[PDB]
Amino acid sequence: MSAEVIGQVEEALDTDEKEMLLFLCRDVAIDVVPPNVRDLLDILRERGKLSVGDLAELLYRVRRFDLLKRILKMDRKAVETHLLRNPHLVSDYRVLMAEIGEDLDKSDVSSLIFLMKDYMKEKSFLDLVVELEKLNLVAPDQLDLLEKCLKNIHRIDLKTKIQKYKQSVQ
Amino acid sequence: MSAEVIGQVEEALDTDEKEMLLFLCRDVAIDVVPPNVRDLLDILRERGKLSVGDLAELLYRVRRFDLLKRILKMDRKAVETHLLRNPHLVSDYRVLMAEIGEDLDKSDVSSLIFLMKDYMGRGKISKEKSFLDLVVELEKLNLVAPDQLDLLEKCLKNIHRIDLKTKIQKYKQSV
Amino acid sequence: SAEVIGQVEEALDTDEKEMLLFLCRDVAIDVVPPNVRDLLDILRERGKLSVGDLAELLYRVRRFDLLKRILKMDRKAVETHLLRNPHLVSDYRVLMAEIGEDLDKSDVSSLIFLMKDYMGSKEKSFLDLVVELEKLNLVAPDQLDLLEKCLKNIHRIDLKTKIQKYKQSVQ
Amino acid sequence: MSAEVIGQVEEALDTDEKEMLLFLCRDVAIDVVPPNVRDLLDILRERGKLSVGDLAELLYRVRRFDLLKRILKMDRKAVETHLLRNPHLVSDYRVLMAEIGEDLDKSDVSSLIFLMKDYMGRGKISKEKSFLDLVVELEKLNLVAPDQLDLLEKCLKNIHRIDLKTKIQKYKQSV
Amino acid sequence: MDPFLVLLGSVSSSLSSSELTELKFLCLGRVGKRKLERVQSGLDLFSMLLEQNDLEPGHTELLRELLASLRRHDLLRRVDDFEA
Amino acid sequence: MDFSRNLYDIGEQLDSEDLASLKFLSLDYIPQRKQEPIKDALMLFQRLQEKRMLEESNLSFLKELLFRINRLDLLITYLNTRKEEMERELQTPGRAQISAYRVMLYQISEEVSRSELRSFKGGLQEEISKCKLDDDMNLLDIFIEMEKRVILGEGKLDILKRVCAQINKSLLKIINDYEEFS
Amino acid sequence: MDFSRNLYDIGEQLDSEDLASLKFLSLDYIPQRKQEPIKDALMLFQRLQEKRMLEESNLSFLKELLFRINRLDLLITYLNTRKEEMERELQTPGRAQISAYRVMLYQISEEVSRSELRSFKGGLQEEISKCKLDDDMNLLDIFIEMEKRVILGEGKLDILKRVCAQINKSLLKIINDYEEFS
Amino acid sequence: MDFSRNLYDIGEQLDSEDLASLKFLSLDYIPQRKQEPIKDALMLFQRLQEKRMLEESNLSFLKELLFRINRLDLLITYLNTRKEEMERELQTPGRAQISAYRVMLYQISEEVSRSELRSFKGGLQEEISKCKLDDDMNLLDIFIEMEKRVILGEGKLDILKRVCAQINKSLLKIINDYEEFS
Amino acid sequence: MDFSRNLYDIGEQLDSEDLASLKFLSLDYIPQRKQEPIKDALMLFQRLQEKRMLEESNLSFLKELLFRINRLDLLITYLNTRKEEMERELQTPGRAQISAYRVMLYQISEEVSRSELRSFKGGLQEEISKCKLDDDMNLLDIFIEMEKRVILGEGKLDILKRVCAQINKSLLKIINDYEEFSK
Amino acid sequence: DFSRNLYDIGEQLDSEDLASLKFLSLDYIPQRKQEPIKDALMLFQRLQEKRMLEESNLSFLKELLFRINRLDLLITYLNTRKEEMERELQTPGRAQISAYRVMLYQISEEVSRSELRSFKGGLQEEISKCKLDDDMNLLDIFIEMEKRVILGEGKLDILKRVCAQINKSLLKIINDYEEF
Ligand SMILES: [Se]
Repeated sequence: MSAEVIGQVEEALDTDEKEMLLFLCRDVAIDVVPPNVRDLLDILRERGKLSVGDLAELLYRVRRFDLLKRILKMDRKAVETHLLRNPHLVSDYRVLMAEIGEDLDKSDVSSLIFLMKDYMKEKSFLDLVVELEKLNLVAPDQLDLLEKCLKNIHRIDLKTKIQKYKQSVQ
Repeated sequence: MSAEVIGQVEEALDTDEKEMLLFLCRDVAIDVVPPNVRDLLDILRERGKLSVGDLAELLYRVRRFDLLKRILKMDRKAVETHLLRNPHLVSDYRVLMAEIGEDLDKSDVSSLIFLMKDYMGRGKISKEKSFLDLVVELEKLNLVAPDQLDLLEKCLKNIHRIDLKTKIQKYKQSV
Repeated sequence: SAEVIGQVEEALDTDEKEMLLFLCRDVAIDVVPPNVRDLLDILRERGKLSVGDLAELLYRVRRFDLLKRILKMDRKAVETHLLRNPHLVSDYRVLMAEIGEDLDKSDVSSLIFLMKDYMGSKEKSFLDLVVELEKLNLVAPDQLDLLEKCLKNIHRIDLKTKIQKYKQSVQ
Repeated sequence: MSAEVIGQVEEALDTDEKEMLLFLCRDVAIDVVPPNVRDLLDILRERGKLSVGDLAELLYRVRRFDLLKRILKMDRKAVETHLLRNPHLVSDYRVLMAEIGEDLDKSDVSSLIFLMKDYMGRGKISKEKSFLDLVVELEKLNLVAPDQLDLLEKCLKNIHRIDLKTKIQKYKQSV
Repeated sequence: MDPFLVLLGSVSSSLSSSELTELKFLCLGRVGKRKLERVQSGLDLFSMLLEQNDLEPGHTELLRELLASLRRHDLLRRVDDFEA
Repeated sequence: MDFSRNLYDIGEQLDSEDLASLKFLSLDYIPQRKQEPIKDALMLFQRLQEKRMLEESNLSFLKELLFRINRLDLLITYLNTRKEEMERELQTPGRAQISAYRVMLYQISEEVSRSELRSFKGGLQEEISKCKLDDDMNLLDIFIEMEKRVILGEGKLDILKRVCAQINKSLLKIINDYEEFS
Repeated sequence: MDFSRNLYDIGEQLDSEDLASLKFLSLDYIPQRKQEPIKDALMLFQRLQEKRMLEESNLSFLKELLFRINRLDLLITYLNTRKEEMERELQTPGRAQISAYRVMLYQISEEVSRSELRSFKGGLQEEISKCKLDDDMNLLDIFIEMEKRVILGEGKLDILKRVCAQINKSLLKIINDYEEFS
Repeated sequence: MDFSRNLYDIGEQLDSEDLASLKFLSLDYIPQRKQEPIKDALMLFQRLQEKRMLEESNLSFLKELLFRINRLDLLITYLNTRKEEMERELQTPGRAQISAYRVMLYQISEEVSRSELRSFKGGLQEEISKCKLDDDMNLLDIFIEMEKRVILGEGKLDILKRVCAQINKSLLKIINDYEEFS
Repeated sequence: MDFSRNLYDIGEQLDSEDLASLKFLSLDYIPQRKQEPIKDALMLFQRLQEKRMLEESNLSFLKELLFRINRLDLLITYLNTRKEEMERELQTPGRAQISAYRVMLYQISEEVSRSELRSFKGGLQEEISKCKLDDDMNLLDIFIEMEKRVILGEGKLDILKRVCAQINKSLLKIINDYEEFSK
Repeated sequence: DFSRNLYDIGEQLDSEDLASLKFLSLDYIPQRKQEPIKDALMLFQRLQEKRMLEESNLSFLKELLFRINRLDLLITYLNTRKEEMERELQTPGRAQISAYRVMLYQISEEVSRSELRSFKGGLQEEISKCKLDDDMNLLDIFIEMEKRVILGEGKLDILKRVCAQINKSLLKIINDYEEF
């Protein structure tokens, strides 16, 4: 692990992938609020939470296996075995949030925002999740409102994903 | 209450929440004009106006309930009960101003600035200014006040924002 | 008193402080006050900081909240005082400040690019440019033709008419 | 040359050009760290190392040909012939550093600083560092030198500035 | 891999908008709906599959499958020409 | 005196895209560090005056810049120069200050649409990092990024020809005309 | 009757197409650099206010602009001016602030459909680069580009007539009617 | 009452044609600049919510809009209001928020086919430019343009009668029925 | 089993008329705003997939749709379901996902010719505006407009019978059979 | 100039020839892909996308033009006589159109208008009236029957039943196809 690796990863990511990476690491950097992804990775490395396996997990969550093979020289088997044997840096709740966000187009996100204006710009679903977290409306143990709102926009598949996560927590 | 709490609050807030928090404490920090939020909190603590309940109210006004639960270990009901039992650090006027500002996009704020430029005297500054900055400018010109909201009411009516006019009217009725 | 001067110095903003220094450039003779606190101290020591003088200074920077909180005066009272008593700050400085407030950074940059020929720095305020021109004898209460033409060339005819209105106000 | 010339040069330069001029004369420094450029030029004149040709070379390195013709009454051809026929006041290493610095935007400079912090450290807390400031920091840490450019080569390669790597290679080949 | 990139570019340029929507529907499951909404060309989807390592010059199974589903063997011949 | 006003009027009649074109065509004389803060024409003019390539007695480089960006209206109205006069002056081999390589690159950028630019960016995936392939990058910035990696140059036109063959056929004709001019 | 409120109401009743028409009709008074950031009507008004062409005592240019874009409803509702009045005001010589050459051009843009615009752009292939002929450009932008390349003008209408004859004959009638007013 | 969810379902049961009808029916309250970006029903609701014309306690304007576009199914399913009620509610004077002049116009748009719309456009050639008479324009846009050119209005129905009489008699009957309410 | 490719082939064997029929039969689950941009079968499937009514383990709604549009070839070729099965599956109560009211309407559209459609439009002159009675309107769109005007429904079949009696008698037979089934 | 030759061949074909070619190409172009084909050229392009039409493979185009009895185009634009095509199609392998399809088309060649009325009247119990409208030719009836799985390569019972009630040559064609 070095600065060259962080630079390569930062230069290989796009704006949306950077925004997603910032959201996934919200649970590990709760004190400081890193502005850019480079600062986030630097903070994680300084705090000893950015080993080769941690960066491998981060690249695996954004589904950038080309970077896993080119930069970190790792395949899916290595990252999956590391995640099986070592504790995860990003919780399953954040991965579920990101997955739900990836299965939503801008129209669905707009309709979802319109439903939740009673309880609470082209803002992404992850920004809405951050706003709900700041308002204590969504949490790994508090998904009922998001489930109902996804049901009301006729997105029963995402409701089923949330229910599968809830059953996986048991 | 300690320095760690102030540091956590200052580092956990974003730019918009910081700018809002500075505006909400304008009525209690008159003797100093705090540049950053940390200086504001230090001044409030030194002058004895930053107890645990005061910081809880400040976090509740910026709608940062996650910080209310993580830092101060409080829910919304507890902070509301504290506001019921104790006099408020932030007046309802500042909260109303912030509420009106949150329901205004850049286009609405620009159109509102264009309607008021006759009473301002402000020149050609092109820096996109927030509604709270406009309220600060109006206060500097003695054009808006908790007992002087007619100009803001009329200008919000003229930009077709009748809901904010109703917020102003309900605030006036609560007095 | 000193508490009032301290309150005024702490209550002013950077732009308001710079404007106050520029407006008091003509009354602080032989001295160049760096900060507003030093300027107010000099004015008080020299006997040029009465209640009316501070009221006029606060009125010129359009800081009526300090006029109401500190000096307990409305805009009408200060305007009547300015009507009845001689001014501490001449109308030329007020016109310069008004023109500067009606100029964006791009307009000031283009104006500096036009005037750089008559004065052989970046991010300069309009008041700094006016001070530079005054030190070079390029602008004066009786010498506004060059500034007028330069404002005409940046397609700012409203400021040219402000200058013409000042010229008509002189007689 | 004379004092009026030094005064005109000091008054005509901007902050970035002043910083660059201070960097180019770092090798000639007579056991002193001059803060101001006027002081540096005065020291060079007193030490007999600021003739008309030396100041012409200094103005040529900062690409201020208008000052070269207005103050010293020279064109590019005259100063280029003077540099061809006479030994230089500023070594080719400083000129290479200045050229590399001019071919780097803020993003490339930030990425270069981010790469150097492993070999160097955070250094000055200021986030507005020029390439020349970084070169000075590396020189103080014995990380870059006219005979030690491999680290700079690698760091420029990692920020995809192969043209600057070729500049460094051409300098290495010319010695 | 520039020959592979020119393969992908030629295949993307030889597709219509309807075929692009068909490919978008076919790739749903490997690529999210949000990412598919931003796809404006076959090359975009091919590059998104390149990043996820579901597609590479060594393993062209996904490309051949997607292109055979669209009953377009004219571009399958281009793929086979690249394979040799 | 009037010279500065004329420069200001010329700059006021220039847009941001024309400004980017002017910055690209003057890359061989103004480096990137000094070119980054150039957000108005007057600043470019100031830099040129600092390099004596623009004076009241030297309008050659300004006329060449305004002619190559096809802003003949400003050339005829503010600089008193016609199109034919400029053609004749630029047919002489010595008088051309902007390299034919720059002009050729700029004309390629003039003959590339938005979808063609997207295909260009998709064709340069293995050679340029993704951060520099954002949708806000025009073709000239991509040319600059290629020049940084010594992939584009007066002697290295291979990848340029490859991507142009991947997008359109007239671009190869422009490249071959420049190459045959040598 | 607040002047600022009246201007705001007038601007609220104008869409992006009317805004582009007003920006084109004010090209002779607002340069390209100052026209680029104009994304709403109020901004435009401010520019006019900086040249004293719009104040509570000078509504002539605003009324002329609203009349040339055929927005008589705003003229009668917010400016208290009927259709006939303006006509007489614009029939007196000298008092017309928008040039007859400009108005003519805009009127041509009023008589061109989408397919006719595509035919125009396809007819200007050899004279204008592809980047300035993209599908996201209306006829006024084509007029601006033609003026930049000194192929269109008050004295240079040859290519205009040539391309208009390839599409419609009434456009040639408008061109000749403008020409006779000289 | 999930007021936002109810509004969302009502909007989900509305297509683009009903949206254009609602936007036309709300012209007297939402200006053109604010109507231009309205591309879905929800947005429209927000505008109404900004004027207090749509709230959990004030559904009168929403019910009137849904009744005038003949979407009684949404009125009965999501707003719990049958056809008769609305009628009585709209027969009481003052309570009608949409002007009778507007409604009439929309009803004319209900009784014009495609060939009749083409004949309408051909009959309005001397008063409206070709850009607004293209085949992709609907009758409501023609009404809007006529209102802009002060040829159609609450007091000026002459040209409307002229063009309607040339095609069908029921349109003139609707016009006369609207006129009798005076 | 490439479920997506199989759905793609099924969509490739469907034209625009079958697509309009499927969109009408899916009106009870997909609103008008979501149905408007549906110009191909695939997109339609996507909407169903968003409501958990179409997946690799749930083919009931797809089979019902293909059976109601009389596309038994697709049922036998791509879904491995014969004609008899889909009958028994739909004869068991509860198991029918498409309402009997909807299917009936579609079946009426199966027994109306072009001149009969013109007569239908002429019979609905006083109840529907001319814009919705143009010649480019099929019978299903007329049914949709009637439902919008609360003239057609599960409890309001009066105008339907009135207009059908003026054209043909078998349509009244279908209507009466539907009424006799919903006792 | 292969592209110009294809364009000229397509320009010499009317809408009826286009419908015949689209029916004869049903085994290679699905219904959704056939719907927007409103000219002959657009059909050829589809074949080019399936590698059944190129400058080196004209077999399928020649077979289509021969089965539609357009020998003039074969002689003028493809330089191929009737005997060449006879020999080419008599070999049991190179024939690309299935014998089941051709047979059907040939039945459509031997049915008059009154016979079409009799066919439509004979398919009342299996086909709805909407698909039996007066604008329906025999090929569309074949397509509808295939959709309703009553006609096929293994299900010819209803076809023989309806054909025997009208003419004997139709049953003769069916039996000739079956014996092959
Ligand atoms: Se004072």
